[PDB]
Amino acid sequence: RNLSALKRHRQSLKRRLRNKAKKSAIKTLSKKAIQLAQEGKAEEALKIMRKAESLIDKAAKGSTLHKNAAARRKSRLMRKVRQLLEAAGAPLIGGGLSA
Amino acid sequence: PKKVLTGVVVSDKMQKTVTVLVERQFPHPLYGKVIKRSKKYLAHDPEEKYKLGDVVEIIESRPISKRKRFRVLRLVESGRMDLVEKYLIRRQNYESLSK
Amino acid sequence: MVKIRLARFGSKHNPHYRIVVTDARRKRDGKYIEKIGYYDPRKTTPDWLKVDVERARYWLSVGAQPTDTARRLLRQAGVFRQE
Amino acid sequence: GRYIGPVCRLCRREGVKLYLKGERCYSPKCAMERRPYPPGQHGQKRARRPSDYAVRLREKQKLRRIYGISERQFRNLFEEASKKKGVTGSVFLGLLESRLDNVVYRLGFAVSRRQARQLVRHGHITVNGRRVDLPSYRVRPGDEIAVAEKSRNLELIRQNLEAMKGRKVGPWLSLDVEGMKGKFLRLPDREDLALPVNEQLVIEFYSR
RNA sequence: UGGAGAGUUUGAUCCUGGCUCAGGGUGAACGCUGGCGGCGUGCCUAAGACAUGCAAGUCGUGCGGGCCGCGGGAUUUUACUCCGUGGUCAGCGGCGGACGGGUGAGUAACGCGUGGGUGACCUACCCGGAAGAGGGGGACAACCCGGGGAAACUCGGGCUAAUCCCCCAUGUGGACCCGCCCCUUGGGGUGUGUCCAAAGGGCUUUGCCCGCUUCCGGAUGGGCCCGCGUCCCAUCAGCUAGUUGGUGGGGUAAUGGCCCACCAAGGCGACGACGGGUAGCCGGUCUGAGAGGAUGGCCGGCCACAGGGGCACUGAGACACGGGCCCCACUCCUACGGGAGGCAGCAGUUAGGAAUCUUCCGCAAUGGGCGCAAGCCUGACGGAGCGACGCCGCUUGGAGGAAGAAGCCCUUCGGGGUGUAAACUCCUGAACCCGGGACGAAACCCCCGACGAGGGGACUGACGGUACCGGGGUAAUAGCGCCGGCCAACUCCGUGCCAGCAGCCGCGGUAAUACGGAGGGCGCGAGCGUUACCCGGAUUCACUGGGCGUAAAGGGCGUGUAGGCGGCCUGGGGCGUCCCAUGUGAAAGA
Repeated sequence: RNLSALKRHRQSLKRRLRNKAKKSAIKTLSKKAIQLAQEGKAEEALKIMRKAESLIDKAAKGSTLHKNAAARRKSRLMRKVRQLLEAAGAPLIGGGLSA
Repeated sequence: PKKVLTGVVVSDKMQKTVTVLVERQFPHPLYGKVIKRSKKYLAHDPEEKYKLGDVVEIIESRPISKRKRFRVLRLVESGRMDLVEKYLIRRQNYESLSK
Repeated sequence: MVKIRLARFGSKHNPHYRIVVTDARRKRDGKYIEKIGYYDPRKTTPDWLKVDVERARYWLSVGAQPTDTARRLLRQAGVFRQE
Repeated sequence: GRYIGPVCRLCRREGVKLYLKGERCYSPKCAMERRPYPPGQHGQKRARRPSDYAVRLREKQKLRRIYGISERQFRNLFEEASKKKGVTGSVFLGLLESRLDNVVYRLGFAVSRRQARQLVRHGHITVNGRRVDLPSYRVRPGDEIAVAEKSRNLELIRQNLEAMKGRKVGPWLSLDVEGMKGKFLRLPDREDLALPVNEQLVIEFYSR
């Protein structure tokens, strides 16, 4: 009356934590980024978006946010950043965006 | 092949959408007589380009809505607000049909 | 992972196998992708083994590990014999 | 199984001489020589106009009771016929004739089908050398129906071959008498048999 | 290659018409009876409750330890310590626990079936190709030390390894924004910008093996969408607020009111919406000449469920039967604070029931998981057990044997029957005894070769001392239904509208072929009957194939809504219709 592979459960809890973690940081950065754009910032706006981008792709490496679920959030970020930026002036810093 | 059907537009009182009436006919499975039968389809019209009475081709498509599953291919002939008239009559027939 | 393997037909004490390709997760005598031969372990007919050996080579070519005993038989009809 | 019990009693009842004892149901009493009427108290009483049913029934009972066979078994063969290519009526007779337990009889190794059966059940007989013990074994053309060289010396086998020493046999059966073996040339044709039975009625009994 | 009809309304007839019977079938059960074997098959009811045992693991060739051992080292002093090796125990880490197995509760629906879509997608392991793996850092169990609880378990502190986690690097390549090109729904290509890799382990250690990373493809498996088809009641006629559409977001692998904010006012219905009842669907099965009806057990495919209801986490895959969380009902533990559990896996128990099996053997085979391998796991499976539950084969003898024993049954008193039946003579020899004795099993593995091809060798059988072969050998089981007509088979007693029979028509009131019995006979035979249910006959829902003056059946009559139906000639279109080719129609079944 004890399936020693109830450690399967134990592990799920660790991974749960790791995932939730990486993700929760992706979010906080993405929001922090589009906020700077919506405030019409140039450097730091992209600089954080670039950080976020990284963290997404990095998370994609494993089981957290795998695939192209990754790609989505990337697509939505650059889309949302650039547009928000062009709703005001100065598009500066090479950053993550194409020329 | 995406099934391509052709019917009559019997409503454009929706945004970017037309109700199309496709009629079909066949040898009755048991009794032989060729019976007619018909089905309205909600068809996708991005340019509100079609109106009441146009006879339109209609194509099996990527889902747009719960129940929008077809886009309007080409237009076959304008006019034909007789067919429209016949649908409208059958409808208010049902009015004088309750208790 | 798809497998060349044996499915069991015949009756009780009357084994008769069917050399089949199939996804590994399917039942033994479940649905299969293709029959590519048969085999009578009791050799009661003068023809108790047969293999479409072109097809055998196809399924290998697209990657399909044979059961260890299903490959034994494929060998017998020279699926792997070259030159 | 089979039938069990009084045989040259149905010799009677059917009203036609049945050979079911072989040697005696053949020689100044199959009782058809003495009392050729049906058995029991009401035997030699006035018949009544028999029914279109009664008629088809007895004819079947006639045909079957000849070959000594189970109704269940009989009827399988019949249906097994019909759907098979060609004239049902004959073919049935053919298949009945192709039963070992009867070929053995037809081929002289025994005097009755009943006794012929027992020889099969006790492995005294072979088909193409291999010993066969099924009275139902369907003999096809070319088969050789041997006596068990092991059983050759029985008083019954000897005596019952010495009778067919001169005797002629079936236009579809060969017979080497001394090496105690015979052949199944071909299925007989309705006319090959003088069966005291109308097969068309037997078809009808199984139609209603 | 295929079609049978009969009884019964009348004093008699023709017709209408119902009822009824002859046939086939079943996961059956019940009665009397019951010898052998083979292959099938066996909770249809309470998706009620479940004792006990087994049913999912595995890898030391990813890593560090605890406990029990053995051996060898540093010292010539044996306390302390380095190395090697064997058990064993969990832990970390990986792959598998989403397969296999069970059940039909729910579901009238894209659930299924069938044909298509995906420019709207995913796929671990397997195959093929291209290119890689350079540095550094970190933690948590185990172990050790505490504390709380009766228990289940739990909180804290400290040490540590890795194929565990992270950072930097290289970017074959890929992701994302933008621009352009092809192509046309989000498909392929290219250019600046950004962003993203990796793990090591084993040796027959410099050359291989098992792995790792990124990418394109292949194979397999899936998600989603659409056309058609899919039971009963209209004594259910009107339904609808995420409702129908839009714009923008969220979410997913991906489309989508799937979800949210906001705008529009839609969407569905007699071609039957909404509502109620019932039900898993199919391949197919039974029946029918056929069309059709009925059905979906066993086997195969799909689906749905895992005490009842929600829910999410892990992960290639689940919203997971033997994983997790909460509510409910229930059962046990309880120091009353709190805990544990979930056979619709295999067996078995109990309850309901007219009724449904062994708490069996084996992993030998096939198949699945993990493993380089040896192997370990597998109530999938392969087998044996029980039950005439079904199908098939076989047995209870064979040949002789009286003008015919006895007994019993009739009898017109001579006779007739059971009956070649027995007794009795010969012959074979199911059972049973002894002897021998399988196929199912040659692979993985080792050696040779090159871990390839090819060649060589070794191990292994549950069933089982069964099948089958050879020798010996005993005359060795028969029942059940029926006999008025339909329908095959008749006499005598008993009984007197009694007792009783009866599928329908009808039998019994002192001569009953109909009741009960005996003799006899008919029909089947290890079965025969019975009851229930399905098709048939029933052209008795009639499409094939019916009808309405009086038999049941013309609306009390009109007007005309939708709907059905449409004169003669010509031309266009080719939707119905027809023809050719082609794809599909899995397997099993027939």
